[PDB]
Amino acid sequence: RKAEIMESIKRLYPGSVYGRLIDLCQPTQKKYQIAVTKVLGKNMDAIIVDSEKTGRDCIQYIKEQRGEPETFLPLDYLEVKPTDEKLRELKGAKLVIDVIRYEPPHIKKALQYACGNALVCDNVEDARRIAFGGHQRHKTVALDGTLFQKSGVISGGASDLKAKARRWDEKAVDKL
Amino acid sequence: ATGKAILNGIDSINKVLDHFRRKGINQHVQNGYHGIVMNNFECEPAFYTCVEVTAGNRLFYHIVDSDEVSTKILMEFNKMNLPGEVTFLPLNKLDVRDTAYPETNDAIPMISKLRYNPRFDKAFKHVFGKTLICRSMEVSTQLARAFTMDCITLEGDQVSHRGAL
Repeated sequence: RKAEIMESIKRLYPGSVYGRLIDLCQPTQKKYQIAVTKVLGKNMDAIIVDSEKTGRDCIQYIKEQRGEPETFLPLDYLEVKPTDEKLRELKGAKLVIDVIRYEPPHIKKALQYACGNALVCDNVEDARRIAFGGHQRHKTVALDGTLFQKSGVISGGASDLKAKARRWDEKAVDKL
Repeated sequence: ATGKAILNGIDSINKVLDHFRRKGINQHVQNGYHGIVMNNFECEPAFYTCVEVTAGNRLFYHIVDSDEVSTKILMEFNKMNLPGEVTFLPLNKLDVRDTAYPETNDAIPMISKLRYNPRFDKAFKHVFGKTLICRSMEVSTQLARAFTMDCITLEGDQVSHRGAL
């Protein structure tokens, strides 16, 4: 039911409601699905909109149709830092944003918000060495979803992240 | 109230450590695993509500010696396809610094009310180090915007360091 409540607010504010972030972007390869799932977090279910007023406007719409509440990412005044270009020269790592493709070019600011300068590495020992092994710390994620924060916090659990990385392939068109 | 993925993570980690224990392997993981934040402190029951409200899910973060211990637990966790989400507080990596608390009759640093062994100090400063326990919600708002620090009352009402309620 939330699919066509979603389709209804897109036709109610054309140009203003871009859609759910999972529908607006895709990881470039399947190997990156779990890592992108982990880094994006709850933002992959965020409805990206132009402005915060239209976010509240769609809040009032779903409030009127008994439907379950959703979260909205207003784009226009997003607190976001520019992507650190120099990190592309880091051996063993590429940027998490550099590994997502996204539907319109406006959406890049939503990914910059959700990824920042997070890096994806091919294995845990690489992610650990890039995160903590240098003088500057980096936010890194390995392919199994193990994430290393700059604060030193580590998190993971690959089968729970695999069960929601399959969402990347199932929302791809129902052929029927 | 507590999320199932966290509870599954606790049980899956209990599985990994017991397996290490029964097979006589990875002694450094066993030595380096200290349990969740909730099982490593006590406080007086009057403070229960504001401590649980401040900690949130970090009550169930796992305190460990190091990042090597975290990733060794996770390597076997993921080998066995175990359910859950786990978060580690690795003592040798936490970059939390000491906080200058203000002089006041109106407030107390919450970490001053937690009884824990000093070997877990970086873990408890990370979770609770920036929080004042205040007499009233009147005084929390003034204390948060005077000394940029989260404030909270004994009944659970909070004022953020940025100014959110």
